[PDB]
Amino acid sequence: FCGSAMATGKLLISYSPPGASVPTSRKDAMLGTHIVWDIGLQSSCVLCVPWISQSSAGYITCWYQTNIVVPPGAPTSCDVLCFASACNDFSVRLLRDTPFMA
Amino acid sequence: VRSMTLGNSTITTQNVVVGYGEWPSYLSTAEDQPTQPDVATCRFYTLESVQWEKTSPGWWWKFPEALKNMGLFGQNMHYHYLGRAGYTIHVQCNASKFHQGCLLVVCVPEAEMGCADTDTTFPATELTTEDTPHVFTSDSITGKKVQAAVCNAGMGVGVGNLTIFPHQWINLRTNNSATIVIPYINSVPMDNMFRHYNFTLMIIPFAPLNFTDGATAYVPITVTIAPMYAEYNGLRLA
Amino acid sequence: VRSMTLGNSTITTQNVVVGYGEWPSYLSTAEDQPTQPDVATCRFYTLESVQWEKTSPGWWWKFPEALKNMGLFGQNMHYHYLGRAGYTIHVQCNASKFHQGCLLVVCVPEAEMGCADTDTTFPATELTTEDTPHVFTSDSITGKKVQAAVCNAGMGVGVGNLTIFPHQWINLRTNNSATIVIPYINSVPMDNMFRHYNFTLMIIPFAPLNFTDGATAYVPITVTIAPMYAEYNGLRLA
Amino acid sequence: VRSMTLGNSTITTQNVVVGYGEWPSYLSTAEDQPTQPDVATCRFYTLESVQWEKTSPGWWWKFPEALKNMGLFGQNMHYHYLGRAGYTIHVQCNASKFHQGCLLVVCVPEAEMGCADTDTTFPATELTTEDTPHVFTSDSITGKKVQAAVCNAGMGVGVGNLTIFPHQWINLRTNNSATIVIPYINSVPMDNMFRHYNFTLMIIPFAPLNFTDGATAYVPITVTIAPMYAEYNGLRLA
Amino acid sequence: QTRHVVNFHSRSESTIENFMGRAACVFMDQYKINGEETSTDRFAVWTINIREMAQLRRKCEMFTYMRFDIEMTMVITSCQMPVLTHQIMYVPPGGPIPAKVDGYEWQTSTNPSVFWTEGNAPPRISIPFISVGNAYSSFYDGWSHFTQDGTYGYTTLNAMGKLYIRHVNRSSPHQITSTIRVYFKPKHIKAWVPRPPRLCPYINKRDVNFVVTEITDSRTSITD
Repeated sequence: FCGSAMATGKLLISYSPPGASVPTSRKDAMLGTHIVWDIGLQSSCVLCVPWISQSSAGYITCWYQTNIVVPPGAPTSCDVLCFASACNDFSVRLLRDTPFMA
Repeated sequence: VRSMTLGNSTITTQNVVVGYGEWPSYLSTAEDQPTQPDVATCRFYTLESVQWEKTSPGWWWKFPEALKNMGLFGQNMHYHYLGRAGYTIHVQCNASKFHQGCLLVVCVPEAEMGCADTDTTFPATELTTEDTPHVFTSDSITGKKVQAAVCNAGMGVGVGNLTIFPHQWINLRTNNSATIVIPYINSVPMDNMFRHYNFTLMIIPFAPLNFTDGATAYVPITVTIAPMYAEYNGLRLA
Repeated sequence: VRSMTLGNSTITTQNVVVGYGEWPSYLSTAEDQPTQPDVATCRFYTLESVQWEKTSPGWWWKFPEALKNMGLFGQNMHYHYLGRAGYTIHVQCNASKFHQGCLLVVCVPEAEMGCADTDTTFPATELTTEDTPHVFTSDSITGKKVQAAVCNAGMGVGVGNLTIFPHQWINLRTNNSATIVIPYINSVPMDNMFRHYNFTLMIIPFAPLNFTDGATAYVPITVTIAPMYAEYNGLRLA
Repeated sequence: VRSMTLGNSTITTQNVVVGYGEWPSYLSTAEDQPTQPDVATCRFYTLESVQWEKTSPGWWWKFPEALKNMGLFGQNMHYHYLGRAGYTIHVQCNASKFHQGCLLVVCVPEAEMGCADTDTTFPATELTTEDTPHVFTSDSITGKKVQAAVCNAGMGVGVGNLTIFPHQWINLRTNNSATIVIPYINSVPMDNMFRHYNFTLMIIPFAPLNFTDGATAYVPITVTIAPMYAEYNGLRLA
Repeated sequence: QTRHVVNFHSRSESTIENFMGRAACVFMDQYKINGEETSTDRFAVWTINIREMAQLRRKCEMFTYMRFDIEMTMVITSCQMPVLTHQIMYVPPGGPIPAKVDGYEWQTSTNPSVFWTEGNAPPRISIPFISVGNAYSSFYDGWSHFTQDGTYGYTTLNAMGKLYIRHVNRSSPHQITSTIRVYFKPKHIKAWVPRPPRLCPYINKRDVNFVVTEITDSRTSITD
């Protein structure tokens, strides 16, 4: 969370399994897998998404649990950066040519 | 900062008021045998966040049936007609440093509320709207509904001395979070979860919210309930 | 007479053919973690009884998805997209003492069946009608459906030497019950339960039913499946 | 708060990202003998502070020759034609508590940058202006100079996955200071300090600066470099 | 296709030697046998560098520094006689080059060359780590000539040599047009200092110049 040091709110980060459908509402995301990430306490919440392979995948949605509460001095609109890597160890087998290069 | 987790629900927290000095527990017969779900049920059910403005008089939720549409706990209410639970209730406020105010977070077992115009009753959809809270009012009201004026919260008592119950103050000067554990107060070991409202979580702002013309015009209050030690009747033969 | 019980389902039974000499077992990684339901799932799912007349050519069921509407096992198929199970299959016949006949109760893993008029395919609702069985036919048939003529059961093989699979004869002279345990034969440890039919329970009358003009004109065949050691993928984070 | 001092230069600091897990060290021959200055050279060379507004796209410095006019280190570059060093780089931001933003402080060894209009080169004064930084641009540019558009920082790579190098995030919510130690990455033990730019300290604002109408319209970023374990060739006979 | 349980645990195919050490065709060229006694179309050149084709070039730019033996095997054809014999002369970085098919450089004892006659197995010639430094540099943020002169980005440390190829047959009755395919392969490869992958397409084979490309493919909204 790259907002102010005075901005405070909650975000609800839901994960859908690879077969399941996306939550259409915040309540339906709360009934599945989620983490109510309090911004005012910690500013960096870490996941670890399993069952990621190919040879119809999951979803990382994010919801307003609460709005961003801000004092009169700090700005109202903030940003959230995301990151991604291999969680513990990663398995990979069959080398090929990349599609990007032409 | 402690990141509690239960099942597939993790919240982020920042002292617990154990209601009546007791921690919820199981009931411990072959004539009547309880079923202990344990699986799921115990996860955190975060309700919808409630915006607290300068003119908000209060709110109340009536449990156990406030969770009647909340997942497996709200689905085991329809298959078993007897049950009991513990309901750890976290109440955050995540206001700023320039906001001021104070809340009474109290649980009030057996809150029998009174109708607005006496000599009649209310249509039973005025006590509870499952997930969403019924607000109080600042003055007296009429009509076939609950007399929801503060200073006489629901029961005809003074609202100031509502502190006799399991309570917690949320003074935005000092703290923001409250947590209450309510070990199933009832006169029968198991009761139906749709007829009987075991307790009434009501959040009442004593000192009103105040701020200046730059802050956000509200403070969202977040309510989270974890049904602990929920056990039900048996469905199998003996 | 042994009265087996599993969960909340008790049947009454009267030797087990363990398929390929192996008893089903669990798969035993943090990159992929299975969930073992154990609770429910293992109970007995009795299908609808099937009347066996003098002119019945046979039946087949395609599992795992024959149980797609059977309780929690048929509901965990919709929430998890990977799974495996064992399927203890009891087949009673409860005929009389004056009825005669013989059945082949065989399981046939990976029964890829052929269309009735080749050069085309069938509309996918011809292989399975969940609970109810597709019957075979006594002669050849046409149309966009399964070539269900016996002597070429589904796969273009001889129906007599279908005994290579886990089988059991039900000779009404001697016995009436069959039981087969099929320890999840597949080339991948877990697979989707709606795309892939792991095996095909087909019951084929070799010697036809016969009786005189006083007996009941049929013999009801009762099929009971207990999904053993069912495990699924994980839905929680790591 | 730790008040580090080196020679006659003291700074005031508030965790170190040791680049590639190695601390700079000396090279340990009579055919070629290095000279270790130790005296001076190791002191802190604070560059000019850089104002970070809401519309700043980024900056870059090219070392070792960014210090080409900095004291004895910038004077030993003219007398010795071979050298190596370590360059502890402190990056403070000293913003307020109501400012918000985020920086990527990355070092990028061997940042070969691309010309703005390809089919030609740039006049060599576009990569570096000794002490002062070349800014990036928000969009594409033309002319005989460096293609300094962010999202393609200098090298034609994605600017988001520039985190593979020795980096440090400066999130004004949490921290303000960064420190990186870069242990002389090169394919030859000693190289000329005017031809070859060993690494490129580039500071890139991912989340832009934001504030309200009362704060200061900028945040000064302070860069401080301490050349560690600098050693040169020998000038004496053998 | 369908999403299967891809269950295994292996990273032996992700090591550097199992990622870079793969033979790829890097040089097709024609060269005649007769006519035009002073011509440049009777032999091949191919200055050896990793920046030949963009598919391999992209893999060498994962890493800043790398050192490796190279083991190339030519595949020589012919069109249109006797049995033909070829010559694949590798000159080192310090080595004289021919100007014509009949130059005296072809007879230099310090330029190793294979004499492959047609019909046999393909000729294989292996070259060790030649460079003066301690590794080949994929990128060189520096100037060849001191005091910021011309030729940006080109160091002389990552020079690998050249590969002059000709027929040894002096003449022929008719025209024979031979085609050679050089199969480059890194061997015993080490690599230092990882580096983010190339995003933009390549422009030229001696520079890093590029057109500003978008980061990823765009989608409609942030939530779809």
